[PDB]
Amino acid sequence: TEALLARYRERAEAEAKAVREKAMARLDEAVALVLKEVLP
Amino acid sequence: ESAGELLVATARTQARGEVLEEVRRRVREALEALPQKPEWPEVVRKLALEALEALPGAKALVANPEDLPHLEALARERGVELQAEPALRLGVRAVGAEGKTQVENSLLARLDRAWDALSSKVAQALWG
Amino acid sequence: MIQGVIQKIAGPAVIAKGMLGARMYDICKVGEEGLVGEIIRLDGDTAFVQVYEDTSGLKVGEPVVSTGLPLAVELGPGMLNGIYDGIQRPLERIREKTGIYITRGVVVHALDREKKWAWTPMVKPGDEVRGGMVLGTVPEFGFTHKILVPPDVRGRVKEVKPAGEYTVEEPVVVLEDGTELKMYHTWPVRRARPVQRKLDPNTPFLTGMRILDVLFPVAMGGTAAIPGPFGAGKSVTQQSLAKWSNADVVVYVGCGERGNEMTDVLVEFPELTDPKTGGPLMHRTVLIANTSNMPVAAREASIYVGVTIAEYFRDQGFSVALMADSTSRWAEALREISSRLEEMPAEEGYPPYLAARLAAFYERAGKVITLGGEEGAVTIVGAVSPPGGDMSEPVTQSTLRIVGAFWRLDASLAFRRHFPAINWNGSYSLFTSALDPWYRENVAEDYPELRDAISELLQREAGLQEIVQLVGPDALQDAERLVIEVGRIIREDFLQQNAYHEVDAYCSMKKAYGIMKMILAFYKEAEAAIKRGVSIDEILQLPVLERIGRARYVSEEEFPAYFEEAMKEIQGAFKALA
Amino acid sequence: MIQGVIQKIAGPAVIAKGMLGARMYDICKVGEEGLVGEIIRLDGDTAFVQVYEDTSGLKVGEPVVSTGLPLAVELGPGMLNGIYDGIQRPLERIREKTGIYITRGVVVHALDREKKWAWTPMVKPGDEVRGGMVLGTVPEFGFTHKILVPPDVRGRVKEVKPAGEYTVEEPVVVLEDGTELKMYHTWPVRRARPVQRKLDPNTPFLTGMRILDVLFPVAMGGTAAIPGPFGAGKSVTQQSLAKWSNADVVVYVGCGERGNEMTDVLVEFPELTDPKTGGPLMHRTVLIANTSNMPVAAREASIYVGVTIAEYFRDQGFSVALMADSTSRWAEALREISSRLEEMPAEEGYPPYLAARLAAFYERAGKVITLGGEEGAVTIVGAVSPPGGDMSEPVTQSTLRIVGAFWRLDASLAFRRHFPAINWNGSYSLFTSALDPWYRENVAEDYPELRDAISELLQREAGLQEIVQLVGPDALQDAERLVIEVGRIIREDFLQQNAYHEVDAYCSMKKAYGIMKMILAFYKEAEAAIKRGVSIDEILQLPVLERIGRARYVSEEEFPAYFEEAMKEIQGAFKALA
Amino acid sequence: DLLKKEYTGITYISGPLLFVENAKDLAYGAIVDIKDGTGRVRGGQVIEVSEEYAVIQVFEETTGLDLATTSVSLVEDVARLGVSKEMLGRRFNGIGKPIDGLPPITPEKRLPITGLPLNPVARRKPEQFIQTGISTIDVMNTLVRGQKLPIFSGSGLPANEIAAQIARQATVRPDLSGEGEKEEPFAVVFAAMGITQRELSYFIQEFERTGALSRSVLFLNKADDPTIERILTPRMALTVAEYLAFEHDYHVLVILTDMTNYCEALREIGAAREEIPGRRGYPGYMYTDLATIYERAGVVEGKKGSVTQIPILSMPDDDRTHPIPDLTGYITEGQIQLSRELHRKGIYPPIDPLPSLSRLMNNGVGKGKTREDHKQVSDQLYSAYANGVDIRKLVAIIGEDALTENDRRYLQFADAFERFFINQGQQNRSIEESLQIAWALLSMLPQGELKRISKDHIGKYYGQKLEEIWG
Ligand SMILES: Nc1ncnc2c1ncn2[C@@H]1O[C@H](COP(=O)(O)OP(=O)(O)OP(O)(O)=S)[C@@H](O)[C@H]1O
Ligand SMILES: Nc1ncnc2c1ncn2[C@@H]1O[C@H](COP(=O)(O)OP(=O)(O)O)[C@@H](O)[C@H]1O
Ligand SMILES: [Mg+2]
Ligand SMILES: [Mg+2]
Repeated sequence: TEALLARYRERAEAEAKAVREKAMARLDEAVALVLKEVLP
Repeated sequence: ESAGELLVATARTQARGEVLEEVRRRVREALEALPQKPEWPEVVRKLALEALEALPGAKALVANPEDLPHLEALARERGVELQAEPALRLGVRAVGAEGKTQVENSLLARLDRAWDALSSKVAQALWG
Repeated sequence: MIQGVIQKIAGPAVIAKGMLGARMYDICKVGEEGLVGEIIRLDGDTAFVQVYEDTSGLKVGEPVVSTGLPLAVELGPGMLNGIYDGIQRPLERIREKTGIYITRGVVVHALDREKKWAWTPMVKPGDEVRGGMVLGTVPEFGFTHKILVPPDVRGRVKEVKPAGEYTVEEPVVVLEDGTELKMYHTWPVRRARPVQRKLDPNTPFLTGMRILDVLFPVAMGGTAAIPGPFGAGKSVTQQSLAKWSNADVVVYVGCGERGNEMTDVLVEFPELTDPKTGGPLMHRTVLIANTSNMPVAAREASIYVGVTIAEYFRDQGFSVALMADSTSRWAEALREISSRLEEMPAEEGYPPYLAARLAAFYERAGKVITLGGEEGAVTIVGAVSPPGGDMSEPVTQSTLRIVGAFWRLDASLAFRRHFPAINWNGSYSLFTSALDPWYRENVAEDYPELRDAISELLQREAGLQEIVQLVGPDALQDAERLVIEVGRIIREDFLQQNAYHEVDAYCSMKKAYGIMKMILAFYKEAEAAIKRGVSIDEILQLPVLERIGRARYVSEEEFPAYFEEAMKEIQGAFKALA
Repeated sequence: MIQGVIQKIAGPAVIAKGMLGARMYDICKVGEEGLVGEIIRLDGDTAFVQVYEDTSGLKVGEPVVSTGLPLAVELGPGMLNGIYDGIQRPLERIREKTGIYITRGVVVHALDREKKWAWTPMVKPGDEVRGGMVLGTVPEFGFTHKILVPPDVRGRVKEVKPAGEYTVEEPVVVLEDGTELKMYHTWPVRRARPVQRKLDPNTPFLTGMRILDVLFPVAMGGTAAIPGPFGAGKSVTQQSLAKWSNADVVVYVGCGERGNEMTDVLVEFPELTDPKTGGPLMHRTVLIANTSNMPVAAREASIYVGVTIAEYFRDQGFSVALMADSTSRWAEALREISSRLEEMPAEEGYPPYLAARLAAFYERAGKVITLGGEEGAVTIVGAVSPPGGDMSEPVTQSTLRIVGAFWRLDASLAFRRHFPAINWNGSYSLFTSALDPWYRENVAEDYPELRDAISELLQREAGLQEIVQLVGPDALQDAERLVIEVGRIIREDFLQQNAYHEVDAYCSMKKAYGIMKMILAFYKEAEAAIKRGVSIDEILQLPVLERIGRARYVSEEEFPAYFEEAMKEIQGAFKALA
Repeated sequence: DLLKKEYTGITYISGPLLFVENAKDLAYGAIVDIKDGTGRVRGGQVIEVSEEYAVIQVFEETTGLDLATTSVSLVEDVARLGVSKEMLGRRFNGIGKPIDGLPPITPEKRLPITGLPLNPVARRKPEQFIQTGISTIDVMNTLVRGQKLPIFSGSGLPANEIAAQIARQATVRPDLSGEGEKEEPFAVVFAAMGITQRELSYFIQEFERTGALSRSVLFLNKADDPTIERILTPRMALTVAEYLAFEHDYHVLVILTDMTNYCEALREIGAAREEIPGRRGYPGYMYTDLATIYERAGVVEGKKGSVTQIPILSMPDDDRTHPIPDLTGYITEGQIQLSRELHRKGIYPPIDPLPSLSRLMNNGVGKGKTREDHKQVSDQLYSAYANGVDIRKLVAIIGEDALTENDRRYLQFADAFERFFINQGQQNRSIEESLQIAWALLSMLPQGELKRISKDHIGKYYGQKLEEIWG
């Protein structure tokens, strides 16, 4: 049976979309932190 | 049965890596715009000071010709030769007294040298 | 170009000063004669050059010029049916230009620059190409020689030669980047040619010899080692593999051995017939000959050139069998070079990195998916020459740790002229279990069972032979004597194989299967007869035993009828007795 | 205090410069972290320092400071029940200070400065005192720890503190010269502590092992060596000696061996009981642990620290047992240091002074009269780890010439899981003659005769084993087969001893004497039966053989009744049959 | 730290070494980047630093380097590896770089690859019994959790198959030990030094079949890969293993598939430095170097995690006295030696118990852990098998028909032992099944000859026949 495989791949793409959406929230904050740390 | 969770783990890892790569390219683009900043002479002077104090007895200092005038006073004060090289676009390089030991303080070098240490903080800020 | 002068000469090693900027492992022209050498150590303003030619008569202060490129081989049409030296110089051209003696400093192209090739393209303008992709095909000797993009070249095709005959120097494909692609390309001998993926070998490399093809098989992508003392039969086995194997292309590397062997190949192979193509046998063979009296440093170059040529022919989709006739000579050359370098030696004077070099050489074999999407394989059979037959010497032990097959030859069998003289007790193969699915579909469904039965009989005979020798054959039981006789029959009728016999030289899998089936049937019938009171000495006088003994001399096309009649006679010799 | 800077760093070796006036074998602070080091070569303005800690991360130019003093240990109350590293650092404090990993640069006193001790003075002001005299007493774990004068201190007591609780740093005694005597003093580990006289060893070091205490005894002041290949069981025998010996104080040195052995000692010993004191076994044991992955230079330091602590406890009148878990590791550390020194090695790469170092270490043991006029002894049992079991290696050969006892281990016995696996043929002891009066007085008036009879029986069995392996055991006569079987019975029932058994782990002299007497009586009566016409095969199935075999599993307090009834059974089983 | 201190002026390149002068700021043991005129960046580590010049060992090959354009720059003063829990399903090369195509690990911590020695006080005694499913291991050479049990093998011996079988069959028996943690299966850290494509493919196929790749960390240095990376591969593998076990309570099993290649790389580095050699040219510090790898396993008090090491090495001429197996046996806690004569008989696994040993066996066996008769049965089996081997040696000279009855019984026991106890194939055997088979073999001998077993155990278990174990 491959129904569990289809469920697993749907879960994988859903988790990828969710993690991308979560990362989109603090993208500018991470950029600002990187610029602050790198600059002397 | 396990192949599905391999797929899930690989998808999550690939998405996280792509997000980190997007962060890296965005910070690179932001960092490359520093020549237009009014404080660009200040930051280039600070990094040149760091390079000079990290290399005692530097024979010469090498930087971009547009970046050259911003460091003339510091070079005169420290008594170090000042040279121009368009290849080094946004950094300061010292030749060293013997010509063998060289120190480089480019912003891109600092970025891709500290990215490994900053990855954990970036990930914890993005999700954690 | 970086250029300096000679500072020191000591054997095959030359130290050149003024070489600041020369890169490691680059090719240097040493002296006014332009001798080919390779840098192996940089120090200050000097460089340590390993000369691949004779250094006698050189003088301090002669110029040294660094070409800036590593030892590379020209890969393209024209290598087949030819013979090359250690650094890929055609010995035929050298003979035509110099005579019967090989003088140093001869400059000849690896591929003939004047021969025309029937070029026919496969790419079109605007096509996207990558490393290893096929540009077109060229007929060489019935083989379809595919012109491959160099592995590091990538771009978009702009211009293609329409058709006709062109030399290897003619640029057949020009990319939009301005790169001109010819029929040939250069590849460093020390860099393994990249592949898309490596596959598990599952097809046997049919050597044509019964013992190797049955008891200790080697897969298509496998690696085998055949060490033994002098006179054991290494060279004969290598030549039998070259003549009778099912490989598409055969690459023979005569590293530091007799020239007469190369002459024998060059004389016999053109008169022989290719077992697969049906044409001349020499048309599928490439010889890299570096005899023992040739410069010692060139042995390593010969080995690398041979393995790189084998990899290149693999990249076209062929199955290539590479034989290194003696890797111990390469080890000795490495030892001499290290001695000139004054490095700290490992055990028995060899350099400590000999194992690494052997592993790198043997790892280039295997069944792979080529960069062009085709399947190819390289089989490496490397012979070792341990001093005095001592298998504990470093070269043999280092080879044992990597190869998947170990064809150990015995001096005792060679003295008695029991050939191929493979010591079946000390030999082993790790490909036996992987090839069983192929055997069950291509030779017989019960072939593994028969092979296991034969091996078990050999083991029992070996175990009982110690008792027989220590106490006496007359003190053993009837069944034990029958086991001894069956083991002797196997040894003298199935394991033995005359390479110089016009029929026994090659033996198909079907013929060996039939022979061992007959042997097992005779063994079962003799066991049944002994269990019903029939004396063993009466059994040993049957003419069926003679028929089984001479079965191996029957030709392949005649063999099935002989096998059927011999099975019928095996049944009859004990049914008539009742 | 002499300054300096680092010039070269190469592994555990650091070369300083600007260190004029630095003395050989002084303690140095290497780097800004103050890593402990020792000067081993002076060369002009440069000093060669071996570092007792890891040198990773160090930089050229970091300061090097010489303390001006050699490696010294703090000798006083607080060493018992504790575990130390090679530099005498308490590992419990290191654990609670830095966690589960040992970080370099940790500084902590060997003796706890916080713990208070019950001072009990026994000297009075105005008394003239010499080095080695007992100033007072302090209870530690039931032991009476005597506060000794430093060996090189003379004077007259001016003031003495009253009885009470004080720390080790309190100046309990102040002399008329103004010098202050504390509860502890320092001593260079490479200088032997002086003694008034050295006595002849007349009492045995009872190890609790039948073979070691009977066939190859070691005196109380003697030295023994137990070499063998890995897996032979020298560590188990050393742990058994630590558990069961009659020594007052046991000093165990884990020189460059597995840390799990030290962990097992740390965990299991507190749950055991002292064979004489009745308290915990760990209360009499001092551990100097320098595991395999600890710095190499610390192994020699650990060996010297252990021997100095043993000598100090001897100076208080105790009988001290010192076990060096491996001296071959110390030899390997010396070899590595020499390799970093670039000096000409001796045979097998060891430095030439290895034999001198071993002799100096082994000659610090012995039964002596202390400077205070009391009696004390140190017993050294050093294990050796020859490469590949080769007893001809330099360390084992140099150990042969200085030890009084040699307990050779056999890998063949260890493979058969027969323990202690002592090779009787290759073992010897030089203390047998001197210990005879003690055996007569304390064990039995005929104990030496029984021991010699057992040794002669073993010699006869060994001298018949060649005939046994030549023609078989059945081909021998009944008397010779009886000798062989009696030797086998001895090997199985008296020499064999299970260290992990709840009862067989320890065996007193009386039990071994009883077993030997039973074996001798059985052998004599079996020989009489053989002369009487009785066959050997019914002798080998007598029920009393089970009693003989199981005698070693009988408890110590129940043994005498078992022994006397076994003697009665032995005489009956031969007299009654007639 | 943030600025690129760059060194030129290379003065000597030869083999695995590279000399750079005026490199005073390069700390000992530091990691450096070597960039040539092409722009390709190699790796390197400082092994000796002076006021005049520093000696750097090069990981990759030295092809293409020249003294005019080569440049050396500092990376970090201490060789550190970025570890994280996300490595549990990733593959890395010999120097920790990903090779599966996934993005690099985001590091939670940066631990030194050399590590630190475990404090003996902080250690706790390893006493948890691991059931490997192999009779010759479970019964006679018991492997406990946290043990160092290398496999001593030869050229053609199936060490890799045995290692894969152990990895896929290893499990604790909490029910026998009166515990109910039901701990999740072992995490596997696989380090490959000079592995061939055949063995690597076999290991990958086995791990895919058993599904253990999702919880496996792979450090693969292949035979065609640079030889100097074998110096760092075990260090990084054990750094990851220690991190996981002692910071996340994982039960880590570490497999070092070929320590002979590691010793060869060590010998090459030492010979390039003209170090004083030990036996057969190996460096004198090889014992300490191997110890710094082996002693990183074990169990720590107050922590639930554990590290179990199963190194694999090939004795060159089946030589147990070779320096590599000798040092390994001196460091590790026993060994599982493979037998070529047993292998030629078709017996798998070809483990001969006589040279095999388990030092920590007695800690994890006995009443309350596996069974009361385990140790005595093991001792009796060892004694009886040794007797059978001796009788074989005797009949090799005097003939079989001249024996007594008990000698024939011992030969029969040895034959049946080799055929049934040692030879089990790929089947997974419980400890109870192995003990039952061992008792069936011991029952072939008379009750009075079992001198090493207590009377109670004999009365409880003696009697069963071989044909009664299976149909
Ligand atoms: N399979 C074979 N069948 C028949 N004759 C054989 C066979 N193998 C070897 N011989 C004979 O043995 C001789 C020696 O064989 P070679 O292969 O030349 O030995 P070799 O070991 O390869 O040579 P060297 O000295 O080791 S490089 C041949 O000339 C044949 O006469
Ligand atoms: N007297 C003994 N009684 C029981 N077992 C022993 C004895 N001596 C050694 N052994 C066994 O020998 C094995 C290895 O012993 P060990 O001393 O640790 O090795 P080594 O001495 O070479 O360091 C262990 O399994 C241990 O149980
Ligand atoms: Mg030959
Ligand atoms: Mg030990």
